[PDB]
Amino acid sequence: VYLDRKLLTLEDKELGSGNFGTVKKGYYQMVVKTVAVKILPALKDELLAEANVMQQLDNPYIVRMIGICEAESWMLVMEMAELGPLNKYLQQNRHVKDKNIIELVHQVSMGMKYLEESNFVHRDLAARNVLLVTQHYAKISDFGLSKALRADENYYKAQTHGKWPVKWYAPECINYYKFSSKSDVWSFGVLMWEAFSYGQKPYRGMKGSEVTAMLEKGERMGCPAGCPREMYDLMNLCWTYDVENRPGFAAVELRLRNYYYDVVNE
Repeated sequence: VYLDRKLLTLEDKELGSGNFGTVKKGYYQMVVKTVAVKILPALKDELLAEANVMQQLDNPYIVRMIGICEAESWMLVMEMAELGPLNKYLQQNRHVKDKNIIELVHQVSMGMKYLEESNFVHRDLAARNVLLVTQHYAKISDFGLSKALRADENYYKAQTHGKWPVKWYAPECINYYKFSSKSDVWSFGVLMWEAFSYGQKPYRGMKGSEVTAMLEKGERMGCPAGCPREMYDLMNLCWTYDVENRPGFAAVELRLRNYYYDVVNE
């Protein structure tokens, strides 16, 4: 968990950015391991809570944390996903096949099912935060807003409105500041829409308040060009307004699993 600055080599190749600072490529002497390194009072605590979350997670479809390091700045060292964010990948690879997209989103649902079973809420589940190891292997990243649910609660209640990916959030998150695995299922439906639309932003041209209003009229994003009906149906089921009737990830993962090898068989 605590790592040696001596065994880390940072390259000059930036992989990400944000309010936190920067994400750079690097090498860690184990064989050496190629790593993505998140480099940074508020920030440090957020970084440490993130690391403390990833450390508890063990699944093939979640990005693994190598550990943390206090050098020049606080730094969080993760496994590298060489093909990078899913949205960018699909934007520059417009010919990826439909079967292939189904395979990737099914993988993310296997990861989220695990997260659900582990009682963690992700709270930033978007195509940008799905990283490709190869063309056929997706992992979930960015646990910076994520929460371990208390043993007696099925949701996390935020005290104030943070800096939030509002177009990926469910009505109970916007309205009640309440975040559950089911809230992540809503996010998942948007992420699926992004994937089948080859990395286009959702609710394009629209402010957060206009999205809220659209969602309130019972309106929903249209079906992406070339997107299978069964997958748009699943999207729409993820966008069930009422948290109580919206599926969980076990249900969502099974739907995808089944449809995926219907297709694989075709």
